[PDB]
Amino acid sequence: ERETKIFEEAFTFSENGFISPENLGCLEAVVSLIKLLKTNEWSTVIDKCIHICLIKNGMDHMYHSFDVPKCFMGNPITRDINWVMFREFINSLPGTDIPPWNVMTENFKKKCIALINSKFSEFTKLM
Repeated sequence: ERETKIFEEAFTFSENGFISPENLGCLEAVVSLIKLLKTNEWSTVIDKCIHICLIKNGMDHMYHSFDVPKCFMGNPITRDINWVMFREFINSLPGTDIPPWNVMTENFKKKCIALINSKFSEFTKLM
């Protein structure tokens, strides 16, 4: 209860709440991203914590119905990952300042941007 209330207010990313369809849309890309890349310790901590939070609020089926959204594919069957738009999504992610999730969120964002470099706002209003 205590640490989940802290983590829900740490990943609001919107105005309505942690249960709104816009926040559930923007969390979907982060859960897809975490598993969509190399299994990091910070990435799997963020994944398990979002999973615990969606179990608590009664949205576990909506967690297990996650995939990449339609605003990151080029074709439905041809699984293509629009990395430039995804980098714009991660770069425009309003990560909060409250400890201890600000440091972890910032390091998560840095290693995701760094790993997509090593391979080579409007988003939440859309989804």
